[PDB]
Amino acid sequence: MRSFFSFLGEAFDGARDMWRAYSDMREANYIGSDKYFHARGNYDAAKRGPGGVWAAEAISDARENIQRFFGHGAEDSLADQAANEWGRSGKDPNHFRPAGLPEKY
Amino acid sequence: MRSFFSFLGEAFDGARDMWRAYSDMREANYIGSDKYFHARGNYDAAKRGPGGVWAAEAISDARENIQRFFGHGAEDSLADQAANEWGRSGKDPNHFRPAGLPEKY
Amino acid sequence: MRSFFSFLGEAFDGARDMWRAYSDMREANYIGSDKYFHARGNYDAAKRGPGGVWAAEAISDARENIQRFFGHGAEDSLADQAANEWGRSGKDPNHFRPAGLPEKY
Amino acid sequence: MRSFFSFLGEAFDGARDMWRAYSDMREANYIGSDKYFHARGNYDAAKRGPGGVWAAEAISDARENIQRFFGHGAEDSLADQAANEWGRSGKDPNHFRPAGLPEKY
Repeated sequence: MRSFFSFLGEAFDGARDMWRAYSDMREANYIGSDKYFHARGNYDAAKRGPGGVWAAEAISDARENIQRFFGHGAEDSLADQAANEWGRSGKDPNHFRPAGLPEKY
Repeated sequence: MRSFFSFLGEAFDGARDMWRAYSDMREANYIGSDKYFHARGNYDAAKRGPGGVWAAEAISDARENIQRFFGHGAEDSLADQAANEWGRSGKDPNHFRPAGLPEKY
Repeated sequence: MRSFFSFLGEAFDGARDMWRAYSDMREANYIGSDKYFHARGNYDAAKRGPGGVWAAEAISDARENIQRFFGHGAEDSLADQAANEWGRSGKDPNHFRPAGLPEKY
Repeated sequence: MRSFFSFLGEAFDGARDMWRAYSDMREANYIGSDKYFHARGNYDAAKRGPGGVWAAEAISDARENIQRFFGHGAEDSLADQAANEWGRSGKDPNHFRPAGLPEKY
């Protein structure tokens, strides 16, 4: 049962990382930080393992869905995917860090 | 969703912890280590949080069921439960440790 | 492990039901129907069992959090919570149904 | 999030189906029915979808592990693997049904 429960643990820790990215983005209320939190969320989940990568993909897709329900432009979403996959691929999320974002984020 | 995914992450980390106690038990093949591994498994799972406590219970109940199917004694079962609850409530599982059980257990 | 996997199966059927209510809401694009869809989603999930009730609460909380991020009004939020609880408790969601909402919803 | 929660639901309904195979085996206390329940359990789980196939594999492997712990003939374990895979692949589990097994199983 090791890998069975391991993969589920990864997925739910990953889900937790994604929600924490969102939660931080909300708290930070910081202009131009969207892409950084997109990347950091996916990066964090991915680090958990295949379960996490899986969760990140599903949740990124869901967030894109909700975002345009509220009027997100199609080109904007694409730029967001780029950030998602950049972090999910394990590349440094700080690439998208806006000047002056507090270090706890 | 933080507490939703956290609980689930806890349940599955705990489930992994319980299975790891079984696999360690099987590998150690150490006569009279039964109660230690029961306590340890429950202790480790409970340490995860409310989800781990929940999984420790479910899996302890399941293990009892299995053992009985294979001819485990009613009395030996009651002793197992006492070890389960000992660990699950945060008491040191080493209380039941046989001296000279390899330290990797 | 029956009740363990059952509660988990109920949580995830319920999570699916909540999401289906959102998907339908977005597809229906029907003014004044959101109260119906909140009640329906919560109703369907609660129907699953204790696991669904639990997932419904978590996701209603999640949805409120997200809508508020995008500018949702205070009174509307409290009305939304009222529709959530109404459905979750077994009361008929069709109470809020806009006459003229397509039958497939 | 549909497919995400969908896969999870399948795995937990699959897990539940596997446990019920075991519970039915325990209740039936019926000589020569071991293969039938292995087959039926895997067949039931597989029917839930991909997530169920996944749970069935995991749980069969775990069941074999445990059975061997209490002593199980190697030709029997191989025969059990065949039954598992027969059912998981969707073939009629009644292929393995012993004469006289109550039709509620």
